[PDB]
Amino acid sequence: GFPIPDPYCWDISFRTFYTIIDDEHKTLFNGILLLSQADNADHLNELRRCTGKHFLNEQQLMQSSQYAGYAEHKKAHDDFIHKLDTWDGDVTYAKNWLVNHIKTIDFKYRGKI
Amino acid sequence: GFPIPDPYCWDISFRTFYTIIDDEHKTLFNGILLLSQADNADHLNELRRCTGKHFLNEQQLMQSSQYAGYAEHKKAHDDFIHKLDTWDGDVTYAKNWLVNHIKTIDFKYRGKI
Amino acid sequence: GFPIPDPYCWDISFRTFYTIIDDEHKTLFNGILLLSQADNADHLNELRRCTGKHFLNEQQLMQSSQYAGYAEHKKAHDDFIHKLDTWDGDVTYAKNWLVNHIKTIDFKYRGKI
Amino acid sequence: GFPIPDPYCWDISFRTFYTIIDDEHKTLFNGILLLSQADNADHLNELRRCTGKHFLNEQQLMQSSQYAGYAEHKKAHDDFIHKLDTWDGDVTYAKNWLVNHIKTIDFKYRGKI
Amino acid sequence: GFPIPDPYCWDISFRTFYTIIDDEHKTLFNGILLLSQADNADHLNELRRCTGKHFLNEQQLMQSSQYAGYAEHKKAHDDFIHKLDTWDGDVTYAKNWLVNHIKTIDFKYRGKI
Amino acid sequence: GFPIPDPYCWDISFRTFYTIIDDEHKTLFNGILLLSQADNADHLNELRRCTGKHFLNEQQLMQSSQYAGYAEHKKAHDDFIHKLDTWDGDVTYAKNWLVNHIKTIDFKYRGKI
Amino acid sequence: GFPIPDPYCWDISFRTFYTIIDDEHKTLFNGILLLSQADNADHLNELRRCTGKHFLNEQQLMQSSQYAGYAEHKKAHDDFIHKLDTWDGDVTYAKNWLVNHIKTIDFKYRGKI
Amino acid sequence: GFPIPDPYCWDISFRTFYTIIDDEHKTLFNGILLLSQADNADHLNELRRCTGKHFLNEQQLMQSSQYAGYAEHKKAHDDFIHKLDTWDGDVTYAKNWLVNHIKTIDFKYRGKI
Repeated sequence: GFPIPDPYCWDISFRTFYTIIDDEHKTLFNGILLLSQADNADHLNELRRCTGKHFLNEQQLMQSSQYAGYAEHKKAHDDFIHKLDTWDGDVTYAKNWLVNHIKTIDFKYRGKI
Repeated sequence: GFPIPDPYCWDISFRTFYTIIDDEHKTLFNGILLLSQADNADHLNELRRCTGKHFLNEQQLMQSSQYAGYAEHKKAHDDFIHKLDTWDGDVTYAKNWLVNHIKTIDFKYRGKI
Repeated sequence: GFPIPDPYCWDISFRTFYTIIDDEHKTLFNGILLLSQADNADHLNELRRCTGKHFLNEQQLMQSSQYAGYAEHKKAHDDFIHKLDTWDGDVTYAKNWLVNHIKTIDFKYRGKI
Repeated sequence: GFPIPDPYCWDISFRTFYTIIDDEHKTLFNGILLLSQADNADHLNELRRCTGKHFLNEQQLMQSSQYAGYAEHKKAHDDFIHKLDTWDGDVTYAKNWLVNHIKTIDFKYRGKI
Repeated sequence: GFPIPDPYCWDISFRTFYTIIDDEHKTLFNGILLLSQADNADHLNELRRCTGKHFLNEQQLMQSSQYAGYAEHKKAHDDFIHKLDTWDGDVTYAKNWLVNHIKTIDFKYRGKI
Repeated sequence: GFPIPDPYCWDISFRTFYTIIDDEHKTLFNGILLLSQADNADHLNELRRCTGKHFLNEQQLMQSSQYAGYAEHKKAHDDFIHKLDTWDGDVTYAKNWLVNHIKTIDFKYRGKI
Repeated sequence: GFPIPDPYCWDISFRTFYTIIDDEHKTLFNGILLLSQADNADHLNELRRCTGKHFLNEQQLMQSSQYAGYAEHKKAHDDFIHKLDTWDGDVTYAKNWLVNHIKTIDFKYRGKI
Repeated sequence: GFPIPDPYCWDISFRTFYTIIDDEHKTLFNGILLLSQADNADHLNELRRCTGKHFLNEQQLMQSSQYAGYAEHKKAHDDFIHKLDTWDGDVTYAKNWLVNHIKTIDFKYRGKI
């Protein structure tokens, strides 16, 4: 159970040490930040695009080293895409989801991929 | 229901703002233009090649961001390839199909991929 | 003196047999056609972007086989960019320039790159 | 004089329509925000890495179409690196620099690369 | 029914005008030539490697433009790999197979891929 | 039945003459060496990552030339990943497995891929 | 003095153990063989294209490991291009040049790149 | 003065957190170890190849973020190549050189590239 940064932006406590990964993460934080300012279609498209792109790249990176925790990781990802495809305006959920996902699921692959 | 450019060439009203996409689109317009001048095998091969190439690239681009409207988009594409594989000389259909596809189906992915 | 297509569009007489080159050429015909319809900034940008890109790609293809005619060919490309960058609205010049360039300068690399 | 976002995060007013460019820009906003929270070595490293990378990638994109404004644009980038490399802690300068750069220097390549 | 070159080497009558394709073809001719000089394991490995590599690349090239005659083309390829995997020393067959395959099946994709 | 190098490091008797392959092999030897010094999680992650990466690359290389002994080779690989995913501390097995795998299974693809 | 193959085709005595290099070499043997059958423009183009390409690729491979013999090796390649570019029809020279080059200059990079 | 591993193999104390860099480093330890077992041509070739390659790759990684320490770092690499190219058999020097280089010069780019 991790703190929710305020303002909702990436900080170095989220570093995975995979610079590509971290840079993509920065875009998810920003995506959620925009929704938190105006829940509209431009903002959701922006978050949705970045999310889909990051999840697939990250998935690719896991596959490249035949990561053993892939399947569970991909299912987490897919659930979240799914929430975005049926967006309900629950910004709070999203803020929480990302913090947790990174600090628990992503942090797990460090050193194995 | 959009106007059919005359001569049948790409114009900036078709811009998707994905330069690779737009450049490929220019080749589909030209492909249909040739058929409209001489319905022969050279012209149809030319259009067919460009169409198959563009549809797959565009499909790839959609997949890279796990675009939610992929499946419907790919089925549209496949139907059209199919018409080209059973070419009937209906140039009018083709002129119409492309204008519409771009301005309705392709324009839909803008900002999401 | 090669004939100037009317409408000013690519035809199979311009084929180089390098599909990537041919698809790019189609974009240069389109760029000149748009300027002939309306000599504005959007149209010139489009043509200028496609030209710079095509010239560099073709240059790279020449370099990959250490093509003996590279220097002279690069100089010809560069002279045309210069014309685009100091654009005077002479569409006639451009229409002629492109037809001639493909049919006499580009046609000379066929089989050598 | 463009408005300085507060919190200092990317918004869609900064859109260039080049998704890769936009995602990188988001990382530069984040880098400046972290320094505004704490002017330390980690934060500066992060910003410096993202900046060097973005500047080189954008430069490459400009080169790929032989963009006529390249030289002047590269010089502007280089002047900012210099500022990062001789960092004096002037966060205000940086916040202004980035907003201005995107909205007047980067916006000028749109449609040309 | 085409002539069998003697010596068994590639000639320009086999040009497909896809330089990558032609260069790979040259290696298949050489592969069969070696077997024709000494039917041993080194020579067959050499032909087998080149064959497998060429067939997959060529297949990839067909897929890139969603070539309509792919399936029939791939099945031809697979039959031949199969003969190589159960090599019987029938060099005559191999000499014949390749000449025919190129001049009938490969020549068919020209202009469509 | 091959000797187990002591110290457990790669030597030129293991050369496959595929430099990429050999360089990756060097990392598997090192991975097993670390486990042999301290059976901990850091060391096993390190070996596991390198193993998964090498097996997939090698598999890719085999596929590129449609290697006939792929299926048997991939099943060997997968069994070993499997032992790593259920690590028992049997370092002896691992030392043996690798020496053998390289000198018997990997040496088999030489000249065919 | 290495023996000149007759027919003038690549054999496994020319193996470098770099499959990409070996496949390219096969194209250079073929190019010289065609010229020995008919000293014309098509044949010379073919050889000249394959040579320029091979020389640049091999050069790149040398550079990737910072090969200490690069300069001298590049100079040898360049001298041969020069001969192709000022072609006098001396097929004998070419047959000798290539055999010697591979067996004494290329063989020296083996194990170093 | 960092401790010299014995046996002379990579350990996790050398981690840079760049997996590609770490895997390459492992090859440099191995190269020096082989020379300590037998100071011959094969061993030196191996080390020299791996070194040239690693130095260039790491250099490229530094350039991709316009790393401010590049020049000085390149000079250090080049001085070592020089030592390998004028090899005197001083294994002691090499063992020390590598440990020191990683732990003080490479460690300085962490977080910046």
